[PDB]
Amino acid sequence: MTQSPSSLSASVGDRVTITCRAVSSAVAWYQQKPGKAPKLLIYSTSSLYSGVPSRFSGSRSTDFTLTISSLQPEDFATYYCQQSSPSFLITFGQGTKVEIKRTVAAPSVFIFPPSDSQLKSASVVCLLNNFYPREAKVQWKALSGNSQESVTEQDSKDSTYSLSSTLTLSKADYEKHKVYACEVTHQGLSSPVTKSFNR
Amino acid sequence: EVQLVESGGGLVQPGGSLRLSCAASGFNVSSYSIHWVRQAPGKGLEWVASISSYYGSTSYADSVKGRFTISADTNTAYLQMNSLRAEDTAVYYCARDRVMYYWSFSKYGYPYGMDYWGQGTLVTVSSASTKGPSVFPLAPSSTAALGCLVKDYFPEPVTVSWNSGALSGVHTFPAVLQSSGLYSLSSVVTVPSSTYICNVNHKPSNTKVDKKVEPK
Amino acid sequence: NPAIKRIGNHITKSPEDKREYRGLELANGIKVLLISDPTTDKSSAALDVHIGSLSDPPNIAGLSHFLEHMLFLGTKKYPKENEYSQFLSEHAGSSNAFTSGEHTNYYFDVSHEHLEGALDRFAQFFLSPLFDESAKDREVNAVDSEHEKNVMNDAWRLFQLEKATSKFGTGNKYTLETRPNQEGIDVRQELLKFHSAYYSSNLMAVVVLGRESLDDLTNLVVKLFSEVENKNVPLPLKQLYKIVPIKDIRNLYVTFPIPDLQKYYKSNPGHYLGHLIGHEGPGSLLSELKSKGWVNTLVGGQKEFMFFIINVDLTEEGLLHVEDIILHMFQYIQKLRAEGPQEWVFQELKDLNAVAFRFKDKERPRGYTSKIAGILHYYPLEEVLTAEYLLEEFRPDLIEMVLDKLRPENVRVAIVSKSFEGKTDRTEEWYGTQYKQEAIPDEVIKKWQNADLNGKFKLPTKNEFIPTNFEILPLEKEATPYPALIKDTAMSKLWFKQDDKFFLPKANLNFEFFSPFAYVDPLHSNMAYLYLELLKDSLNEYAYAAELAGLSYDLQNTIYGMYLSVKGYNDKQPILLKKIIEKMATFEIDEKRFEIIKEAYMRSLNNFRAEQPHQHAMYYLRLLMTEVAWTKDELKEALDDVTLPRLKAFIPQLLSRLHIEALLHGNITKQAALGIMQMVEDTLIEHAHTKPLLPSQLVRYREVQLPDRGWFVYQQRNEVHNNSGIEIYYQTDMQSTSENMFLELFAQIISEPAFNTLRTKEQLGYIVFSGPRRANGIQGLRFIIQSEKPPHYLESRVEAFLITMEKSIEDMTEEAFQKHIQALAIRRLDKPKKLSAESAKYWGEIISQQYNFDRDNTEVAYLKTLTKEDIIKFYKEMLAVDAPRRHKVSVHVLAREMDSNLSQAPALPQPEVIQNMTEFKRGLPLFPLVKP
Ligand SMILES: [Zn+2]
Repeated sequence: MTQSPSSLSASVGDRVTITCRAVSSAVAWYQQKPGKAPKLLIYSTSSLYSGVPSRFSGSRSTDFTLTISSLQPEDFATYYCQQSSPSFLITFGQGTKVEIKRTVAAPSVFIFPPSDSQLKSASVVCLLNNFYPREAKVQWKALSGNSQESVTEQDSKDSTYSLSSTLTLSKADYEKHKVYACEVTHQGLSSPVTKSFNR
Repeated sequence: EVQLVESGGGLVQPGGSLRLSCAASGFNVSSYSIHWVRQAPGKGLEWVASISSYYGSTSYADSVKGRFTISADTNTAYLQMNSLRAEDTAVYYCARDRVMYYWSFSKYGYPYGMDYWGQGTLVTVSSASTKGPSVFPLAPSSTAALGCLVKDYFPEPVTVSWNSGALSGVHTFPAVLQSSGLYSLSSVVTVPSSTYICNVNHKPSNTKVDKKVEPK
Repeated sequence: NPAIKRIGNHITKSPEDKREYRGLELANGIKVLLISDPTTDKSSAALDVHIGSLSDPPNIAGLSHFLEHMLFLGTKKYPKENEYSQFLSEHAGSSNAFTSGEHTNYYFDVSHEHLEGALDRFAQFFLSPLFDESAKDREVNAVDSEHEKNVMNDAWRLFQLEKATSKFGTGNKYTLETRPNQEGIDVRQELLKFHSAYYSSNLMAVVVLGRESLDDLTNLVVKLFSEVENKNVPLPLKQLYKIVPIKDIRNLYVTFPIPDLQKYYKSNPGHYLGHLIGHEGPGSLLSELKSKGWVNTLVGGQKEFMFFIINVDLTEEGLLHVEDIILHMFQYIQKLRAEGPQEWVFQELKDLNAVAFRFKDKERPRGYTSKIAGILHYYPLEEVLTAEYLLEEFRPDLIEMVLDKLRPENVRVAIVSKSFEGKTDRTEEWYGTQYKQEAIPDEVIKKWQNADLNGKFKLPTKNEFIPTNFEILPLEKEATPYPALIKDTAMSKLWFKQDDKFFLPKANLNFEFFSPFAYVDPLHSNMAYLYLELLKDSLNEYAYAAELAGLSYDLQNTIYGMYLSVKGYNDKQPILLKKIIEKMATFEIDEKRFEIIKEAYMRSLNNFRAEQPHQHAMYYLRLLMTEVAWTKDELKEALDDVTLPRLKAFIPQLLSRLHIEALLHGNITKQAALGIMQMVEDTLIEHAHTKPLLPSQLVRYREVQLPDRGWFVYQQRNEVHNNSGIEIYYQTDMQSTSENMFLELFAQIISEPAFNTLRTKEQLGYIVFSGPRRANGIQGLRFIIQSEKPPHYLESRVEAFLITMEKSIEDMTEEAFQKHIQALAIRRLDKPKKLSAESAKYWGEIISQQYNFDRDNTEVAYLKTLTKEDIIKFYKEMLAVDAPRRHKVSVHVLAREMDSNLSQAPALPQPEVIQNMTEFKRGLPLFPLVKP
């Protein structure tokens, strides 16, 4: 039914533990790499699938728990706890995203005004260069239901994240105002930086 | 060497039809159970339906009851999709049960694994016209950050590189679905303060743009 | 190699097993197992075709059985009708075959040096059979007699009744000859068509066991079986029955259809459920049904599409409570559903099978090859040895799946009881069985579907009897090859031998308790028996765990007292033993149990009338030849004066004076043997106040000594079976080296000619037996026959045969004679292959009080010295029609209906007819007992 946590982060060589709480008094585990199909790790809640690294153990304390003791650099994926229930039914968890942990970085913020030819057919767009962790919060100025936002995958070298925010509004409503501000909250920002722009 | 193959995925106007095939090889579909599991775009693993061809049993998710049909011919399984909503757009994977002759009818379910999955087919469900994309460039704040913006394009996917792929610091974000039914994505690149040309490439439609960006 | 699809050399086996194994598959698709055993005395092979009677043509019921008979009767390469069987006979071998519903299985054994010869002959069966014209008209009679013998057997009638309600697989004269003639059908052609269609190489499995290397075996099997053709032949409710039996029996059969579970061999769900439902420990189904006074016995488990069964015997009260009995069965099953599948139970079962496999007893070659030959169609080469033992995957879903079939809605219930006699309205066609069929009322169904929890039902608990110490004690410095008497007192004689062969952590402990009061008269014999039956019934709950745990016991009354044998792993054996003897010596009888068991015994005394004619003949010859023997009838009569008081008084008296003779043999030390003996003695002294018997009170019974030149006949009628039986006994004299080897050599020489002449040629009957009879230190030559032919004719034919045999012995060459000698020699020198066979041998030496443990070597050494002359004059002295010392007795059992060229039968004298056994005995001398 549920899993814990949303995601986990840590070093290589660290010890990661995922807890999946659930009739059926057992549970199975799969490791999915972003893009590809799932991979089977553990079937009987205790024993692991064939040809799987010995560093994956299924435990139970109640709640069920997958454990990665000697986490490698290629065990950074999403983890799914599945159930099989009466009635022929299957069910998975929301997924545990195991992330690699470098120290704190700071979001290099930048804003971008709508192109001239885009109001001839408007989309304002904030940008967070690099930062760590994936936890940030960007609200647009009065606030906000018309905001879209994409994040990136961790960088191959620094392991930092780059967020992107898109505030879309019809030209009409773009001229109806004059002060557009971007407000980002994050871990290594003393004061929450508010990058306003004017017309 | 056991393995699975999915086939039939494509682009279907909503409330349409599709028939996927989980071509099996290395084992007989008759004494194994074939599951159908679809992942959304950027969301979690979701189960759709399953079939035990020995006990002739089937099982569907509450998300789709009278809009899906799972059947199999003994050496392939087939998931049949009927009237597909705009949200059924996702990637479908199909696996088999590790253990033979799993008893479908049960009171306590036993989580056996699924050892062999397919590498899925992506069915895209949206009713709009294919598009050439639209490029828009972004100016800087007068240690510099500049980039492009592809706002109206369909379907996936597009590649976007700096000066014929000549340029580190290049961050192309993941496409997001416009409330319209079209995709958008922006590509940014951080550079020193001491001209840049980027090219948008869309091959579903044959189309290639090249536009520069300039400060102020 | 083109001839082999693949070779799987490694084959998982017990680490105690020194035989070697090689699996392969031939090009034409045949799975083969090869077994090398350089110790073995006999080699063996078997072949199983995955076709049997379920594939008979709809217009010729019994065809595949018939075919099975016809394959043995001649080939292109060996056209003599019995070249095969005579070869086997002449080389210490034997052969048989059976036909089940989905299998046909042919197997033989032979002296280890002539495997290849036997095998070549065997191979011809599958290449070219003659299907001789003359063979067919006789053998349909052989088949007919096979069915005839079974006609009045209760099990066969139940078997066929269940199937008919559906082909008749056995066949008979009607279905195989009469009806096909009437309908324009050529049977030989049909046989040919069936052989050609279904006997495809792909459906075959062969296993061969021999002294030869794995390579030599490989070449034998490649050579002889590669050429078989492979023609890709595809592999092919709520009723109640009230049945009238032949014997006076009372049974309830409950059966549920299930799917074929064969493929679930890695879990064995049917065995798990059988194990649970069939349990006899505290808390169990049986335990409740028995407490309720409804049932004495219960079996549950899987029976060969398939079925799951639960069968019980019925007390008088039970017969009127069948419906409630079944209600309880459904409650117990509901209990199993409610608790769901139990991993701990599976683990125990898996462990017990694992242990049982590690220390499995070495099989008799013929059975091993036959069995494995059967199961090779179902399992990978590498797993055939272990597939039936080793559980690997726990599969609660399959167990639950099977549990879902044991529901009141697909149940079949059959009750067998004499009470329905006259109350029936249907007749089964093939056997004549009278029964009634009725729908179970939906209300009864409804009640069962709602079977509630009772709580009187609990799963069994951990089996505390599981052995865990398997150390093999080291062989003593002073070890001896035969058992030694290591304690010799007034109360008890203890023979002991530490195992120096088998090396499994097991033992056998045998005790004869002697008391004259066990057999003084019929009443006391009845009481001894009822006593022991009561004791076993009362120990049963406690003893059952032990029995699962490879510890069993046997307790029965004999003409000398009582007999106890405890066998199995010795880790826990003294504990079981101590419980047995302590309870023996302090038994308190429950009245209800007494009444129930007494009633059962009454019926079993009655059921003798339904035994086979030849069983009767053996029984009466036994009565005739022993000084003292109580008849079943006398026991029955005497049975009514057995009351509770009388038994209660009898028991302490029986135990009041005893002598004990024991053989303790296996993995145990001398100190431990003395320990066990002394434990028994002290327990008996403590609780039953036993004192020693006087040397003079150790009566053994003698055998009636028949007068020179006489012939006596004893005649009786069998009221049930429509066949006759005869037994003819030529008593010779007391045992000693030479008389024994004369008789044995003669029996060996005449052994196969008699089968081939009296059965195969002359077709006197299905049962034709000959050999030494040994009793009470005396011996002689016997013939046993069961037939459609009248007894006086059987007599004349046996006598003519005996003369043919004398002539034949005169005419034979020195070398053939030495072949018979060498063959008898090998037969006599055959080493026992497992513990309990050696124990049986020693026990035989002990109970007769001849104690000739090295008899086999003395007698074989002496055997090799003998010539034709000797045997000719022995025969002339003791056996010939005009022999000065002929002593002939005959038992004639007339068929119910029966009234009271061929080589030349001699004129016989008028026999003296025995009118009354007691007069006969009183009027003749008695032999000595044999000196120790
Ligand atoms: Zn037969």
